[PDB]
Amino acid sequence: ARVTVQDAVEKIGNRFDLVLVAARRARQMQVGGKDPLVPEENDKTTVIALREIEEGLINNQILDVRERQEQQEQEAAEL
Amino acid sequence: KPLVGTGMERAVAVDSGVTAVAKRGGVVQYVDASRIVIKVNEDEMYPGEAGIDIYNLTKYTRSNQNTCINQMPCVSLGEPVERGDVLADGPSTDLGELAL
Amino acid sequence: TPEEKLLRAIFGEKASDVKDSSLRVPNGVSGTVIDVQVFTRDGVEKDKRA
Amino acid sequence: QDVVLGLYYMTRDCVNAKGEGMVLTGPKEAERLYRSGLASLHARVKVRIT
Amino acid sequence: REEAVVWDILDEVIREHPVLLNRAPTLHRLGIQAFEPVLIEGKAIQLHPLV
Amino acid sequence: EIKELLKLGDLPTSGQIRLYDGRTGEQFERPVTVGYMYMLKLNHLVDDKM
Amino acid sequence: VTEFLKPRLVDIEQVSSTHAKVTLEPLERGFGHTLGNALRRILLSSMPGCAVTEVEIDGVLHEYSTKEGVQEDILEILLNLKGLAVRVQGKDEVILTLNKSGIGPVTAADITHDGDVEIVKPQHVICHLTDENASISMRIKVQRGRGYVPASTRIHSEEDERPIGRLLVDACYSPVERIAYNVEAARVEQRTDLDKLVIEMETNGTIDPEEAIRRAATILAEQLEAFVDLR
Amino acid sequence: SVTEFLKPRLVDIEQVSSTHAKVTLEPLERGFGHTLGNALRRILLSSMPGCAVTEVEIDGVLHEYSTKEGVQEDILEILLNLKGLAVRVQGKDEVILTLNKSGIGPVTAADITHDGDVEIVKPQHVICHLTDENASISMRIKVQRGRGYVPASTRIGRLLVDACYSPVERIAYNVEAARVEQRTDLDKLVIEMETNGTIDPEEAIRRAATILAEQLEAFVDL
Repeated sequence: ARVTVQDAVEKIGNRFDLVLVAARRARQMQVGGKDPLVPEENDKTTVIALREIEEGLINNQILDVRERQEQQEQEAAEL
Repeated sequence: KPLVGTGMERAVAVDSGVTAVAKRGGVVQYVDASRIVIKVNEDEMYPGEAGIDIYNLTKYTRSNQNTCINQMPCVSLGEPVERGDVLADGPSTDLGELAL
Repeated sequence: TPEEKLLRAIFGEKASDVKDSSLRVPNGVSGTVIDVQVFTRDGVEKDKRA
Repeated sequence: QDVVLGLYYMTRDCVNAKGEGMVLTGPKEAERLYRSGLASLHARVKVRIT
Repeated sequence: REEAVVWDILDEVIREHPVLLNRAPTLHRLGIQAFEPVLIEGKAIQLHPLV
Repeated sequence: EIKELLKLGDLPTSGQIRLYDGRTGEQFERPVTVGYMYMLKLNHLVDDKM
Repeated sequence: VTEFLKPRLVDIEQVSSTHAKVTLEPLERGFGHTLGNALRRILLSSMPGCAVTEVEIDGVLHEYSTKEGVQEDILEILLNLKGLAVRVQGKDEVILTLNKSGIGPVTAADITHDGDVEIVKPQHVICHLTDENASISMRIKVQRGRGYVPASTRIHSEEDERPIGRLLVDACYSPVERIAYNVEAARVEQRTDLDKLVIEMETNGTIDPEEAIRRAATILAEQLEAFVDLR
Repeated sequence: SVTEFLKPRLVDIEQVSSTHAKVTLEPLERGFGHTLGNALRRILLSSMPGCAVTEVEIDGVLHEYSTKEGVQEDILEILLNLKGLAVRVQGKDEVILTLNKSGIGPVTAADITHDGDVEIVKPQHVICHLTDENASISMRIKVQRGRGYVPASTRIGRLLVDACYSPVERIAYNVEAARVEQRTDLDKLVIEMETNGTIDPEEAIRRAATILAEQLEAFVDL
């Protein structure tokens, strides 16, 4: 779990952009078929989001390129 | 009662009408959680009069602030009372003193 | 609505013409009923409790 | 108020307090002495501090 | 009915879910702060001393 | 007069006794003012607040 | 140096029916306060005793009412019955009966005698009848238990909808009222560092001092098993 | 019934290191956290037996405020370093170790002469340092068996060391709230204990509880 978010704010250079990126990733994990990149230790999707931010596994650029990738793969099914 | 008080407890408890104060002195003919019957002394009764004072006690009624106001008889059966003696307590009253 | 109309059609429990507006104990309050008073308007017949 | 008073009372010194003058291997031995009642919380003492 | 299972559910739903506690007059922005709730059995909130 | 009444009841005239912790059984380091205060339950009850 | 002198229950001085001084001796230095406070914390919270849990008075529907002829309210009669010291041999529940008529104090000595139930203080005034035709008749459900159990934590324990007139009484089952202990020096056979623990003990009279020391030591020694194993 | 108490179901021993652990017992009855925690704490702290360096006799030193050249610290700090020397003695209650060393660098606890019935649990324990390559440190150390903490002030050539007999170095306990089936009033006992290395923490808690149960076994009913 998280008691202070200071490690995530050092990777994402703001608190407001941190809130936005973590809300986007937590909405991916909560309503959506996406799976966490860290072991879910009985945490809610907000804390799993912040723990993925803290480890450097997720930021706005990674989220954007992953969206581009899954959208291009879903559009690749031209049949 | 307060172990430390100022002496105004009795005045506050008696001058408020929460308690039952003997109008005429006498002897407690009958004491009961719902009423006190006082046999008035011969010195204090008028001619042509039964000479008995009945005090009906307020039991478990609602105050304005939804608390319980309830009068408990203080005297015992047969004991003598005087004019002005507290006969039944009120809410927040201990033997005629003000116990908040 | 049509869905509960079908629900009435399947199970058959016809809804009642009356609505429960009874007096209930407020939540959190727990105690003893110590008095009941019934005030009936003159002309209204008194129930067994009154 | 309570916290400041606790930390002030703990961190004061008394002159001839119980257990004055001994030399301790560190903070853990000081806690041992205090809890064992072998030294008072104000005894001026010599502690090996890292 | 407050069954015994809704209390386990309630322990689940508040786990990492902050709540905002506010004491009016909110004179400055520290008059609203978030906290993770710990379910207690009283009827009074237990506010940490340092805040 | 309060100290004279405390002496009459065989009490410490300073109004302070030594207490012991209930959980650990060890004596509080200073005498504590113990006595009888007349407490009042005020009508601001947490049942009516929550 | 690795062996300890173990205490024995040396002396039990019965100061009163509800007072005692139990001497535990010898105690190696340091074990006086360890044992004394462990035993005090266990005695003061965990001793079993019987307490009145329900009352059923004859013509009474609820506590906030009065009976005619009785000087007390029904609520004051319930508070007078909550302090009924009673010890029950063999059962865990027994329904005593109190029937009484005429003027006078209804004390605990008017409770109808059972064979396996002993009223410790028979002078305990329960109520006062202030009329000669007045009569009280009630059934008092004494029950065995531990600690403090309020009636609002017993409104759920209901096999069936409890009748109107069974007045619940908040049960304080603990027999001990006050525990003190002193740790004095003892003199044992060429040794001077041995303590002696005098547990001064005040109860409602419904538990034996030796039996309560036995129960406290047993509760402690069976709670220490999770540490002696430590798996 | 009225004699059945809750006993700890969850026991999470967390070894933070070889000589420092955190035991967590849950759930206790309400108030038994403090009963058990303080009883075991008093026993571990004051009554648990062991062996400790009690006295030292150094050749050229007469009292703790004397001087010694060749060693880089006061005799006070040598006594402070011998106070922390943990040692197991198998057979006896009194052993005299000997430390004779000249050279350059630290004199660890591996420099003590090897007795047959003495185990130094940390041979790299720095006692003092030697600085000049012509001075020696030569002392007769006196390991004695006892229990608890016996400071040298009570025990008043030789230089008395505070005898830390008990194997524990720190013993703390917290009592937190614990719930079982909507009974939140239960206790949870978190013991944090560090020993000096002679025994692990779990053995120290086991030995303390054994000492307490053996004090009680004259009143207990089985």
